[PDB]
Amino acid sequence: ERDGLFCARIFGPVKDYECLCGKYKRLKHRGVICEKCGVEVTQTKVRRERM
Amino acid sequence: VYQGETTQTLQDYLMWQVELTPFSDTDRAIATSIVDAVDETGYLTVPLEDILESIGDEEIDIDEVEAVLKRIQRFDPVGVAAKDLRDCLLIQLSQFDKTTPW
Amino acid sequence: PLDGGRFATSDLNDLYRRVINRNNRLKRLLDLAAPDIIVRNEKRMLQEAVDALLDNGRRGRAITGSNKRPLKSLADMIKGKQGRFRQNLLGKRVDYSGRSVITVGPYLRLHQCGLPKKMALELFKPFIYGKLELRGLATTIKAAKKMVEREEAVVWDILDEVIREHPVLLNRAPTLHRLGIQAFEPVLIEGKAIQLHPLVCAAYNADFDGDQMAVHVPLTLEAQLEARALMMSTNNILSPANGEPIIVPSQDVVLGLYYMTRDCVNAKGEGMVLTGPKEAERLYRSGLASLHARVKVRITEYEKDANGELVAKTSLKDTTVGRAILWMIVPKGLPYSIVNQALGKKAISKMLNTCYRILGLKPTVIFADQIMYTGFAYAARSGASVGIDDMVIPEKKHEIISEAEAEVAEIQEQFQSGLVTAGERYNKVIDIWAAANDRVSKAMMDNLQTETVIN
Amino acid sequence: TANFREGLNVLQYFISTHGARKGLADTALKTANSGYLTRRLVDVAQDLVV
Amino acid sequence: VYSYTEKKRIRKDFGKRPQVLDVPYLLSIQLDSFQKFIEQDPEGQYGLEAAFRSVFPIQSYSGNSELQYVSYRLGEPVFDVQECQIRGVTYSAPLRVKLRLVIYEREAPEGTVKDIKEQEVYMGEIPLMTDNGTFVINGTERVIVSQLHRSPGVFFDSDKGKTHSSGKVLYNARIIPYRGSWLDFEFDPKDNLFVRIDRRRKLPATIILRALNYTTEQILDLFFEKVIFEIRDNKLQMELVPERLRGETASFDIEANGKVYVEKGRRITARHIRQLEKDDVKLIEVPVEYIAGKVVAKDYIDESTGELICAANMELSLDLLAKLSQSGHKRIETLFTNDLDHGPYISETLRVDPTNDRLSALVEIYRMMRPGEPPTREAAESLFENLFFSEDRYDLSAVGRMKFNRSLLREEIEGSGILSKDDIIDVMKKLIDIRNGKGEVDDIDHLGNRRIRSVGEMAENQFRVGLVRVERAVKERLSLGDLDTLMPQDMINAKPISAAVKEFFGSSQLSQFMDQNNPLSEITHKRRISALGPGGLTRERAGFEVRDVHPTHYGRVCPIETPEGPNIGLINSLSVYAQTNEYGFLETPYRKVTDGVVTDEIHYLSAIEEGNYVIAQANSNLDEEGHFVEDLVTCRSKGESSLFSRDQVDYMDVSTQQVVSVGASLIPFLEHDDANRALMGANMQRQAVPTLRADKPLVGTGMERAVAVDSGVTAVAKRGGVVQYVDASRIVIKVNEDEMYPGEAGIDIYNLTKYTRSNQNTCINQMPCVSLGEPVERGDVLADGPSTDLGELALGQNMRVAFMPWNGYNFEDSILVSERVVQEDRFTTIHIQELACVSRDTKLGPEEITADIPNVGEAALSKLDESGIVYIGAEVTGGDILVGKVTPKGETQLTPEEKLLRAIFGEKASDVKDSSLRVPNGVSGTVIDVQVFTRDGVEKDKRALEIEEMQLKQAKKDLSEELQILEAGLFSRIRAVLVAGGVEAEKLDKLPRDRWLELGLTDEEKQNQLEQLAEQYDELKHEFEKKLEAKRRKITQGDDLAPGVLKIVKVYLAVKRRIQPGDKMAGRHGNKGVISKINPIEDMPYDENGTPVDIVLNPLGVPSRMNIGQILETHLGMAAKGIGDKINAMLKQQQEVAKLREFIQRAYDLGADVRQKVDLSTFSDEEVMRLAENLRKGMPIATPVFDGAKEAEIKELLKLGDLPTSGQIRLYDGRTGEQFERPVTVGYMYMLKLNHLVDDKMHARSTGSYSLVTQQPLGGKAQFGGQRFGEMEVWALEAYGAAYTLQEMLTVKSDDVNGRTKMYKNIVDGNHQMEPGMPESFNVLLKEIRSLGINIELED
DNA sequence: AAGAGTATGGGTG
DNA sequence: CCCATACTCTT
Ligand SMILES: [Mg+2]
Ligand SMILES: [Zn+2]
Repeated sequence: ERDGLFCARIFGPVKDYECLCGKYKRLKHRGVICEKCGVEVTQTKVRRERM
Repeated sequence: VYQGETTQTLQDYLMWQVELTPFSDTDRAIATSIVDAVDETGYLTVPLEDILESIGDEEIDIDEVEAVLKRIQRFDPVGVAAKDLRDCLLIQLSQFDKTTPW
Repeated sequence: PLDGGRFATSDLNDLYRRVINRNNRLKRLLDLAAPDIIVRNEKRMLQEAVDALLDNGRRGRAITGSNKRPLKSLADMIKGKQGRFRQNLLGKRVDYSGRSVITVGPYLRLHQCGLPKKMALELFKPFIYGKLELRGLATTIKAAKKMVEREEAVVWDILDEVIREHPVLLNRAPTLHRLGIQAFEPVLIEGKAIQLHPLVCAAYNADFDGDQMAVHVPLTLEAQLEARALMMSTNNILSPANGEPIIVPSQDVVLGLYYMTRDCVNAKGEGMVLTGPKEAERLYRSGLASLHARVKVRITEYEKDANGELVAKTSLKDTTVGRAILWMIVPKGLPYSIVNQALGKKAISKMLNTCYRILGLKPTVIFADQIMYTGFAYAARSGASVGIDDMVIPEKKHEIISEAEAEVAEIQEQFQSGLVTAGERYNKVIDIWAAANDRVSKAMMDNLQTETVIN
Repeated sequence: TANFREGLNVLQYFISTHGARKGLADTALKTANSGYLTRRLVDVAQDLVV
Repeated sequence: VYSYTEKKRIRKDFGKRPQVLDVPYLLSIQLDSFQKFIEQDPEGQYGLEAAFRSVFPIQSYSGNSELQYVSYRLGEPVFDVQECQIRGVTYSAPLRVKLRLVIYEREAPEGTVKDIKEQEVYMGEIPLMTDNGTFVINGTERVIVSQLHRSPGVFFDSDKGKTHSSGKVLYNARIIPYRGSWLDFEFDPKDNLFVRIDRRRKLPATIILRALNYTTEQILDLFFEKVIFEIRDNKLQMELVPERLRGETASFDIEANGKVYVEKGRRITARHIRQLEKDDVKLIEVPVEYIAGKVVAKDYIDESTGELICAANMELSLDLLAKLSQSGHKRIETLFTNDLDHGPYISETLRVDPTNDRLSALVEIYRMMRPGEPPTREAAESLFENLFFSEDRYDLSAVGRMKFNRSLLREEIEGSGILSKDDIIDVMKKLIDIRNGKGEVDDIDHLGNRRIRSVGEMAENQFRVGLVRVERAVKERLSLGDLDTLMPQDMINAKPISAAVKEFFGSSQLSQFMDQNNPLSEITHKRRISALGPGGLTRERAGFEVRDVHPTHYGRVCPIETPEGPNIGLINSLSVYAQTNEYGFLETPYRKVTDGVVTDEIHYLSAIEEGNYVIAQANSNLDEEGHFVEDLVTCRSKGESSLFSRDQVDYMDVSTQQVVSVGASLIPFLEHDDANRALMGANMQRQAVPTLRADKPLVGTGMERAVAVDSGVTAVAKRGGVVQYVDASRIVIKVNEDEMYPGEAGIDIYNLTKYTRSNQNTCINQMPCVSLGEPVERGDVLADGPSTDLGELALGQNMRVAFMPWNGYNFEDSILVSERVVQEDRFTTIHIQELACVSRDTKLGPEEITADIPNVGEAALSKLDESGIVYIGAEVTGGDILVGKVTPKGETQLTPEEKLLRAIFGEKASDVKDSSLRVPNGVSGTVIDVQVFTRDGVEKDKRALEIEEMQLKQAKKDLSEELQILEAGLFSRIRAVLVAGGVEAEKLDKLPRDRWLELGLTDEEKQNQLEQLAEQYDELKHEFEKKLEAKRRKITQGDDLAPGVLKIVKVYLAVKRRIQPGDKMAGRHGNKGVISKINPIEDMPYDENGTPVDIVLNPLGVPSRMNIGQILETHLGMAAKGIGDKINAMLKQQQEVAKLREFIQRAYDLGADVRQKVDLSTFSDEEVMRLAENLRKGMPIATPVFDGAKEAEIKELLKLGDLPTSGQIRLYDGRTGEQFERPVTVGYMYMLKLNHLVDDKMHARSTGSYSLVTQQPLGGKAQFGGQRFGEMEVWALEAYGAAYTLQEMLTVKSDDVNGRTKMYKNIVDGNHQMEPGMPESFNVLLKEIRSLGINIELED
């Protein structure tokens, strides 16, 4: 859920190099913030190190 | 408290095979991009031009990408990272012995 | 995640949910200009929720779940015997490790251990993959993986090649004094049990009635050299606590060496003159002389000189056949008097220590192995058994017991007459019984230790 | 007054059980106390190096 | 006289003391308890009746209506025990309870009966106990262990000067009810009493006294006596008793009635007191300073002033004496106190106590109990009333009341369940009396203070716990007035009661899965006593004294069989003859001695009663009429033993095995073994696994048959008769005519358990031990269970063993085993494993079990039938498919690539994904059984129909047997009637039976009888058709499964484990070991005849362990085998029966005045030959645990078999042929295979899966985990100095995520180097510390 | 008004 | 069970 305890906009993507809604999906879009969902396109391990 | 364990997906297995393959640095980057492009059914989901753009270096031609893709397609399982059904079937048939009846 | 599509919840997530709910309700009440009598209660509950999240149970009563069990907070994860420091940082579970039951390998050398090959195939898997790819047997990593899965005949030769000089670490819990972890060279065996050298058990405090051990594999060159040069069993011979040797024979070895180095008054082949230990061995094997026969043997012994050289002297010694046979195992540089007696545990330990102090380390290892082999062989040859008739009761036990009972009865009658008190009578009865026990023990031991023979 | 070759009667065996169980309980319970002592000894002298 | 089962093979007995009381049924403790819980009771003292009466009637606040309990009832269970085990459901019965709602009119005397409505309601299910003392919960057998807890009552104790550094002891008393609040009284180093309520803040002891409406004068009168000083114009003359002066020294010259008894400075002697008593001294002369420190009792007021002069319990002074002198108060009451006794503890506590009224005490009690809230008079009064004086919040039970009255030396036994003022007063007076050195403290570990609580009482307590909650709900729902329509059914909800009962029977601490290693395991488990559990102790806060052997354990608790480890002394075993009182206290039987004559009277005495008598030992010689041969006998009198005269004996023991338990009574020559090794052997004997073929011990104690029969693992004849049908799976007995009920076909049918999985993944299998046509009687054994041989317990095998060292292969408890042992499958075991596959329902469609998996080849589907389930009898290995299943992957958009895939290959492959059940890696076996459970309403597949048809055939056959018997009898009657008149004989014989009904006769009874017989025949046919239909309906009923579950399929695999090095073996004397080597046959030592041995054991293990029983067992087994060898040699060369019976009679006659008499003259030749055939492998022998065989008898038996008397022979080396130098002890021992198999121990790992949080390898062999490298291993590596080994162990082997990959790649490439990084756990720790609001970070 | 002593609470196994 | 701290009686 958005703004919840597991929100992808705060803590990171739940899949590698993909945003939550699905506009950007590959390595060519690395380091891009999707304007719709607000999720960055990066590795999914950032959820271990973002508070 | 049981925290859960780690599982091996198709991409984890493919990356494990990539790490133990004698690739160069550029070849390993291309292989990383290609494996990232593979979906759960084992097919490539983007054209090779997208991969070449995602590499980010202008010194690399499409033939090197093709060679790396051909090498990756011989990983286990055979036929993975194929462009379409015809390519997958041809790759699978290429590994058969010549004594097959048909 | 559980079967049936239920995610359940964790304690930390529940505490966070409680804090967030209280905070949101307090925000809404504050922005609505609610009466103070309710916002004070809401603030108190928010304080309690934050306290429970940070450290549950420290202040007041702990908040529990549905199982009447208090929830775990951040402090619970940080501290305790189940916290990060003691469970994950000061100790951890590792790869390249195994465990199983231990048996005894009597044929092994001191630096060797017996490893099952089914365990060794799993432990050394990447080494086998590399070796298969190195000699062209496999062209890809998946080919080597499939070959190892199918367990073809060539992978066993590869495994025998990859473990040739690669040490392993054996450990038995609990570890007390750093001798609970040692390094050994593996020997591949059939079965599922680990074979252990009999001379190291005392260091491990191990016995073969259900004990298990763990095995670890060093990976890098530095770790392998540390295992060979620091932790190898042939380096740990002296105790770090007091300096005494720890690889000391016990039980069967001691019994066999003691039995072979004894003398009997009238044994077969007594009173003959032999050219050397080899003639004594030939006589014993041929059945022409007894192992306990008292004979004279020509013995040549070496002594270190002032500058550090060995000088030999030859003379006739009055000894037994078994002592001359045992003399063939002793290395050069030790006196013949070290074996010309009946050898017990203390004598064997002193002999090993003398060899170490005079000659060095490698001769001591060789000597210890030879001692173990000889002791086992002659303990087997003796045929020593245990029977009900070996426990001889002294014939005077009944009369001693009767006299003690008579003394107890007379002192009891004296107490009845009133001549003594309670404590004095109790102490005197105890003393009488102790004296009777000492008399019985002395009689039994005197009867047991001697026998009569015909000259 | 009996040994193990002759054999004990019921009363003597019942008497010996007291000492047997006392020794077994002591052995079972001092293991948890020696470890605390060795832990404290290691903690106090962890960093001493030549 | 011997039974049929025993006469086949008689075991020779060396016991010499006759038996006066037979061993009782070994499972009475469970059966009696549950029967007491369940059975109807006219009185409300036990079971469900007590629970129902203790709550009902339930009355509302208004009082216009109430609910009244009438009676309860238990219905018949739906399924049987076996059916419940097959289906996996609980074996239980429904509870029907009759309630009555009564309504009362308003404005009328008392309550007018407006309307009464009676209804029978359903309360829930109650699990039932089987015939063997177990419960089937969710298809699995379970055992509820009895608890040894602290008895209710009052207990006086003290500390041993440990709390105070002065070494002064402090006393205390405690009142423990069955349910309620604790009440404690205690002393302090200042001789002041204090009262504690439920372990809370300390209070002065007079608060409770003031809370009971007591004035200070009354308190002083209760706890002190009176001394009268009178103003008599002679300096306050006093009325004195001489005994009062004892224990004091004269303050001045003691002269009375013109006689100077004592002088100043002289202590008063006993002679002076006697002289005072003789002279009857009443008046004394004392100075006015004699009341300098004396304490006045009551209150004196001057009538003129009208004001109080001195308060109660105050020390007087000279000025106060002058004040009372001028007022003319010729009566002053002081308190008689001393230093030796009569302490002022009550007065000093009263002075220290702050409150001096009746209302403030309640306020203080309320504040202490409930702080943080303002007090209230009504609240405090209600709290005090409900604390100890309410029947709904405090119950001192019947045993509690009995103990309370016993401890206070009362005369009555019965009483109320709540405390009273007099009870507290008596407790306080007793505590003060203890303080004054006039009594003794109690012993907590005494078995008269510890009580036994069994399953029935616990079930009753849980049922009452549920019932009070239901009562609260009913009272809350009864406030609304709708009595015109409401019914009791809508008022009570059965959910809480059923939930509580299920919780108790499924997840209690004392409810466990039954141990099913062998019959001895089950017997031991069902007779276990625990000090733990709810209301018991904890293994870390127990103490040494509770773990000790107490003198009162004699004959009640086994002093040997206890676990070793944390739970030593807390888990106990019941002794053989032990029972319990009606109050729950252990008692043991004794024989009554009258005038020096021992009789057959048996009295069961408890621990309290036992200590008041002189009880003789069972090792006491007796005459023929029951006279002690000696004059001084050894006896226990008051917790200690000594010699006593013949006329002082009160009781004697009934047996020499009274002290030990069932497990310890199975060890032969136990009196020659040390207690530690006896404990080890008793523990190890109940973890042996059954083998392929059972073998009787050949050296036993005589308890094997009792354990085998009372365990319930065998088939025992319910009635006598003849074996009509025998088969490997069923037995049919034709009952005797004198044991048959009217109007029945007398047959018994026994269906045997074949190859069934146990709770420990072992095999349960029964085999018949009877032949077709032989007679049987009630109680005979028809089929042997696991580890049973002709009705005797058989846990191991007989092995030929030598005691010698063999080349270091038996070093430090190792065992050398011959190859012939392996070749004969003597220690091979069967193990059965279960696997399950569940098909559920998803949102995208339901999962299907099918054989059409699109992505697998034809070879992998060869072993599956048409329904997708593996065949019975298939050999499977790791990775094979057991049940085929597919999961709906869901609809998609069907892009042209997916359309191409569907068109080319198919549509099935594109809609489902494989989710089959497969054999786990490292597992193999044979498929022996498949079970299919289907939800009601779902169509069954062909496999389920086949299973149901097979299940129906058996029931049809069972009914057909009885139907055939009955119809044969009826047609015999028909033929008998028809022959009498119009006889056809041969012509009638030619016609079939059915045609006989058509034939008729005249209008006499010759036709009415035939009509009656035809009607009976039709009725029989209809009855049996109805029975068959009922059985079919029960069989075809659907299964109720979990929500969202469609089907379940269970597969059973069977494997055989052989013996191999690394397996653990043991004997019965605590001699365990591990196999080190399997030796070829020609390497073993052998004797003059060329016979080798099976096992070689190290003699060095005997002398230090002091377990000498094994040597004697070896000698006696050698002798028994010799006798068997003589019998076998006689049988081989066919000889006369006369010689055989002569030799067997000689063998049975051996011994010195043994109590067993066997006479073969009453045996027929066939019986003698059968017995001789059963004795050709050795004659079995029994030696009781303290009445066994002597060495002389063993030597005589050796001489009878022509064997050396020493028990030692000459052996030869198998490898060289040379004779060993000394004789070796060779004989036969009983060996066991323990459930510690090296197949289950060996485990290794290279790499695998890791935890999600810590990123470290998992733990356990099931998870393919790694080994833990703890702090001690780190210390060892630090002491070695191996820094690189430690760093490699810490980073690239556990939780350095990049380092693991780099290390693996380098190892494969042939480069042995590492690049360590930061462990992930340190990052986790940093994040966790930051989440606490603390800034921790790395520098530079 | 200091000073020695006692009841209460925390951390340890 | 052992050590540190707030409250109580004594010189
Ligand atoms: Mg051991
Ligand atoms: Zn997006």
